Amino acid sequence: RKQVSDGVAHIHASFNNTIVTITDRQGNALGWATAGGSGFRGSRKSTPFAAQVAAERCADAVKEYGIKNLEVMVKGPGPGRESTIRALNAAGFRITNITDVTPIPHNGCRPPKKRRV
Amino acid sequence: QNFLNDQFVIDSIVSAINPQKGQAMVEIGPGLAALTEPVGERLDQLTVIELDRDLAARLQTHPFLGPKLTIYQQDAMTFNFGELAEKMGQPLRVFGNLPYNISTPLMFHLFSYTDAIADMHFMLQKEVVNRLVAGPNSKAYGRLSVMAQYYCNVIPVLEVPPSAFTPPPKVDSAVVRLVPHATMPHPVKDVRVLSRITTEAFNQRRKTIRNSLGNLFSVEVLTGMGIDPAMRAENISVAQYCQMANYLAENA
Amino acid sequence: SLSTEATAKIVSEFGRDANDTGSTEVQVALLTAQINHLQGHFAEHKKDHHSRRGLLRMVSQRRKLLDYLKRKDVARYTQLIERLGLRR
Amino acid sequence: MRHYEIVFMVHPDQSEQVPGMIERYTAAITGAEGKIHRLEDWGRRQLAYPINKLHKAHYVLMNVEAPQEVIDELETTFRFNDAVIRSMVMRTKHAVTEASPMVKAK
Amino acid sequence: FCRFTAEGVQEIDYKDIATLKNYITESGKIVPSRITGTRAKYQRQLARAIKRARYLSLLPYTDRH
Amino acid sequence: EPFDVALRRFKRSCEKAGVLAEVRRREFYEKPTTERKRAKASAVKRHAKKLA
RNA sequence: GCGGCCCCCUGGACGAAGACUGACGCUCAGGUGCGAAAGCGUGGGGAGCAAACAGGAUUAGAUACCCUGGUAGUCCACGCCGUAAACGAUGUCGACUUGGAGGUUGUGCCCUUGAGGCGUGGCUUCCGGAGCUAACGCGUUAAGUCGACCGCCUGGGGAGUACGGCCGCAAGGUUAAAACUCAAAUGAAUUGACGGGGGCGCCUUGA
Ligand SMILES: [Mg+2]
Ligand SMILES: [Mg+2]
Ligand SMILES: [Mg+2]
Repeated sequence: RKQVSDGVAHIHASFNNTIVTITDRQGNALGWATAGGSGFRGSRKSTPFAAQVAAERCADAVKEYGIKNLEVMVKGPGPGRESTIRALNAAGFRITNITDVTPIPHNGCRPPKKRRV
Repeated sequence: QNFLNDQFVIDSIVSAINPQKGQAMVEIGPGLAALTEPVGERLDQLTVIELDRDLAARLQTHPFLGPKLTIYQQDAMTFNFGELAEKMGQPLRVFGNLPYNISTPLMFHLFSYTDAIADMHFMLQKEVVNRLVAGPNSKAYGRLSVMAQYYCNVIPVLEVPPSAFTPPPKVDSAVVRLVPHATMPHPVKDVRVLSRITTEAFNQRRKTIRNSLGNLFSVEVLTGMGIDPAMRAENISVAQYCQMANYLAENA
Repeated sequence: SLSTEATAKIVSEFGRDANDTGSTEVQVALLTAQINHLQGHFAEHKKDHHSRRGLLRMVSQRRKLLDYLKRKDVARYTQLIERLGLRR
Repeated sequence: MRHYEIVFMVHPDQSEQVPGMIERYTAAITGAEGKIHRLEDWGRRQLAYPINKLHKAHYVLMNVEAPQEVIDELETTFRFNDAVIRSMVMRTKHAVTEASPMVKAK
Repeated sequence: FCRFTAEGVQEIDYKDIATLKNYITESGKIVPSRITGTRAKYQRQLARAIKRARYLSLLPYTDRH
Repeated sequence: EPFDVALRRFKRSCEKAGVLAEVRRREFYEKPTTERKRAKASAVKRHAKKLA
């Protein structure tokens, strides 16, 4: 059993799913949760509620590893950003850096074709 | 989906079929009573598959027809025509009309039974029929017409205007007949080699066969077979295609 | 597309004086020198069609000027094409 | 001849040989009978993002009027000399002698 | 407009990071000319300058780098 | 520094960055003719307001 | 058609102010060359994307629409093809003929400077007068007023199809009929339907 505290939190949100993972300052994963592992499937898997629940599951995993400090970064286009990070405010940490780190290309390679719908 | 409407061409099709006893006849897709009746009439008794169980009830309860046919109610692509050929004493005459998404499957299932089928007689859309009979050097030619002409001799019976159909389509369509060769004029070591040679070639039909079949064979193999590798895939007869198939199979 | 000094050498050769520019002789000479130079460009830059559109304009402009001078005075024409070696 | 700006940056841990670099390149300029109108250093200076995983690298400017040939020599000398981590050469309109804003801030 | 036109009339610029900072987002993107009030001539010069300044890590490309 | 005020500050920053609108529209390729048509369509759809 | 940045070579354009040549001009059948996208030829490359294909779904069926894959292709050098709603659906060149609000890029003079304010080329956008136009509209960047030459059309289908020639590696390109068949075919614009509405019996289009 290991106790450390310096914490980086990554929110990886998409219109199918939201993964959340906690890492050390090194970026080394301490533990993680998703929505789909929270148990929701199809439509429920991508909901602000499922993203809160995923954050609660990570909050439990870090209670075992580290809880004093966190630096939270957010990625992917999906819903529930606010919902999952306010769920990190549950068992609240002292955090101040927020931006997205959503990948924007400087005119990178050809995206998929549009859906015929 | 479609079925025919006008007695002139119904009568032309059922008469051109020449359906009589001394033939192991089976309908598929009996559809509207009007075109299944004359064939169930002229044959003293007739076998049939309908895919639909509700239409199979409509026709099996019809006293013209239920007493005069034996009737089956399933996807014909499940159906064991090789056993029906045994039960009918001689290889089958298989015939009719359908919604024809299933058409491409029908041909392969019929070809899975080239021994058990004596002949096939079916309506189809103008472009696919003209493809099916297409001569090697034409844009209408290609892989499915190659496999068809490999398995059988193929013969247009007659051609029908779109106003002839109950829901009339925009599209003219023809009845065609075909004959599994009594011995294959093109003997082949395997058909999967044909199927993959033809798909590779026709997946690349604009480039030279050196840049199609020569992606697998050498130019010296091709010219060794007597084939110019600078041709395009749509210059090539089924004869040299089965020669390639034999070459692939026997040199592997 | 030429240095002022190569232009100066050419106009001081083919021109009436330093006040002359654009006498037919001056024109066809500097135009010829440019055409000669650009052979080195296109000998590398084969695919530079947009540049060679200017070259085609220049050789045809040269032809037009020569033919005008030829009908205006054969002596000036012949001694000028002699000096430039034109109709090569 | 063509005026140029030549502007380049040197590894913080090779910044001590920068005078030797100014010798090597200024000798190439005057050895081409070219002339120089600015030479400047802005010291070790922090980078907006990491260059070659480094920080704080040492910045240098020249204003010059050399014949084209030797600019390609010193340019390719930058790809030979790994102490130079980047360079940019600019075919500027004029010789310019007034100090860089990077100096004039002092 | 005319005050922003004076900013163009006075100067054409590269290496003046202090003035370049007047025309960038904090995320490092170029400001559109209508928001700067400057005329398009100077917008082009500023864009060219910013691109050079990014090449030499004088300005970032993004917020992060 | 209240968490939900730092959240509002963050929300303003990502709105000013436009990143959700960018990644939304960047989801697919497009045949350049249609954004050309859409662009000029918007240009006249705008210009019609200029008239009073 | 051309869009990160720098270099190297290189084409054209516009303004300034003179100077110079001395009608050297325009147009252009044949001819010659450039010519998107797709495809081909020869040899590389292959990240992402993706005809074909393959497999899972959906549907009365679904070949579609959905998804997981995926080859050619997409990229490069060097050949070819030579077509596109390659359309401003508007040939090239020259002269003339109300205005108005912008944009962009030179330039002159005045600047009290710095802003300004008088001018003055070039390019370009939108309004619109006269005139023109079947009407729609065009309108000093004409579809107005006219001069020179070139290209092209002569009812609708049959048919840009046949055949022949040419051209192309092949695709195909190109030039190009006729029989035969019909009393139309067609452009613009008007009024009802629209209709599914949409708002509030009434104005009127998520259709
Ligand atoms: Mg290729
Ligand atoms: Mg291509
Ligand atoms: Mg033709």
